[PDB]
Amino acid sequence: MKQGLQLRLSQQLAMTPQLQQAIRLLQLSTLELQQELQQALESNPLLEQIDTH
Amino acid sequence: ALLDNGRRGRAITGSNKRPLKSLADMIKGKQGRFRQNLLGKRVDYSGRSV
Repeated sequence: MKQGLQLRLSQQLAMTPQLQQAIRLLQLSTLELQQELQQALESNPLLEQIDTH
Repeated sequence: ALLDNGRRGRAITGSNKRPLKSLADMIKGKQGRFRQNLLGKRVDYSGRSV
């Protein structure tokens, strides 16, 4: 009956997707996966990788 | 550790329980540049035998 942009309180049935997260890790090869892991290690102080030094 | 390994504290070692070599290690010692490559060297046109 009308086409407008409004702010209102309604009761609606809502759908939403739930897939995309952590799926990018499957396609990556081992070398790119290690590079991404290094990038994650740099930003997160609580992540460490096993070393022999 | 990069500049001079083992001078301050405990030396950082590799997987073989052997301390790594730093720039100072290459500079000095009986295996450094001065005594191994500059005061003496291997040469061409030379041989040896009994």
